[PDB]
Amino acid sequence: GPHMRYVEIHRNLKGLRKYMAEQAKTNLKLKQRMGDMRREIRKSVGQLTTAANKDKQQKIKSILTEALSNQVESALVDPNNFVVEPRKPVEGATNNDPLLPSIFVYLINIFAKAAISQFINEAGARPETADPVGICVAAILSEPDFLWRGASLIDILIAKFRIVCPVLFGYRGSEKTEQGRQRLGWWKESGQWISEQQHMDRMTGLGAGFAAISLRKFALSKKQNPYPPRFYWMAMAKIVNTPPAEISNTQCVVLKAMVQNYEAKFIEFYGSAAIAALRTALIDFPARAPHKSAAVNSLEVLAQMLKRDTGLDLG
Amino acid sequence: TADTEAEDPKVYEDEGVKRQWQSFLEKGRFEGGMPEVPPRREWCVWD
Repeated sequence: GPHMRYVEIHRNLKGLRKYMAEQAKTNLKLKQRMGDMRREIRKSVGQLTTAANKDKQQKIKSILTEALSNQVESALVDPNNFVVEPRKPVEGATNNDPLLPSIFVYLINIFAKAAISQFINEAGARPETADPVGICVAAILSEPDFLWRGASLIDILIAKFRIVCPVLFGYRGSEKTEQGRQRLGWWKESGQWISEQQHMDRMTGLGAGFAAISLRKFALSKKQNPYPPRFYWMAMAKIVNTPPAEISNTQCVVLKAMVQNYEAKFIEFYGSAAIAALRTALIDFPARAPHKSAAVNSLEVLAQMLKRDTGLDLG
Repeated sequence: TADTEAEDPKVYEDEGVKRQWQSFLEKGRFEGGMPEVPPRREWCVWD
């Protein structure tokens, strides 16, 4: 907390949706193609879940390359409305032009929405499915073709994580108050709060999705990491450093999804510092929790497996 | 590479950040909480 710009991007993206609908009335080339372009991205994202399966990532790249060429003659927009920090022209960058086709920003936004929904709908029940999606997000947004002024458009995706999983960004709350459930991202279907199981399922998929995008290794690639592992480190630290009185099960669920299946990658990046961190996340933090639950237990179970595998002892 | 560290290496010169890491560099564990600034590559080396 308390609050920042990532919400402002969410509003501008909502205003972009209306803009594309208005153009579709006057612009026939945009109406002919925009709908099919949207669907083929969602279909390709959904198929990522179910080894040399590279045909679904290319279909998404080809559509974004087509939207960047802007054959549909879409209006141009200022990308500064969709990034946290206003960007200046960068030396050697592939695209320093101040405006971009509105169809491109829009389909990039659909790609981000598609990944968020996959984290929510599939990774919530089967956390394994978040990793192939995260690979696709990092692969596409890092393509030089899609870098605006030397940096990716990842801020369109991160702005959505801020809405549906604020705990990753330091937000806290009591699950007992309505002001707290809002600050924790507890969703509302038809006015009333969703069940506690649907909430924790959302948190599980989003927690696993965050690790999928934040724990990618790019040193072998010629591309720059759009969301390097420092953001995984910062996200974990904001959660585990929560004072005990303010810990919630929402935090424990996200933290479990952040760690489970990503211990090896976390250790490869940060080695002895990852062990110290996993000790804080899987031993100290659960002990600090004010009430036990299946979420706290799950952390303690992971603590034992890692204490056996790593010894969780550097001293 | 620089991906795991803070994007601005000058941050490790701040005394505030040194204090966050003093517990890990001296005792191997995090005593006063997990540092919000990620570590330097050399600090993660296995001894």
